[PDB]
Amino acid sequence: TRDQNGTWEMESNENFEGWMKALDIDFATRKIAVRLTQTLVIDQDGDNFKVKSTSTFWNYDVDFTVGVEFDEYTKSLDNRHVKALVTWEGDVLVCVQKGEKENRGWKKWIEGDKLYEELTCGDQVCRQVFKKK
Ligand SMILES: *C/C=C(\C)c1ccc(-c2ccc(N(C)C)s2)cc1
Repeated sequence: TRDQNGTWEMESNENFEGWMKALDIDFATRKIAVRLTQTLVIDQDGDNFKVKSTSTFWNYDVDFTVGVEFDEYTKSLDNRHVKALVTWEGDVLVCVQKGEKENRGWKKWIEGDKLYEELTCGDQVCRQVFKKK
């Protein structure tokens, strides 16, 4: 299924610190952030998405249309400019963020009642699993 609508509550988080380190996020932010449970809110209508990543420590929102490239500032994550594009590879939603960092982006897919996510940067991969609330 390509339907990722929902409020998604984290159940598993692996190598989140490695991904943050690959983005050069400062020590203090990384050490706090690695401890925290996350929520992902996805509002999807056709090709149009609004996505929110939240914890007690951050609230990062992005809107995009599948297949439409967009320039973005990564704001309170790492304050970089990238050229972003979200597409479907089968039923995997794939974001590539072109810019200073190689292999930068994310992937999301549904396995049952769960959303699986990869966050990638450089040679680091963070793997997460969320349950639908
Ligand atoms: C589909 C997933 C998206 C668009 C996403 C996931 C995770 C984040 C963030 C993780 C840490 C953040 N800070 C601001 C510390 S954001 C953003 C976007």
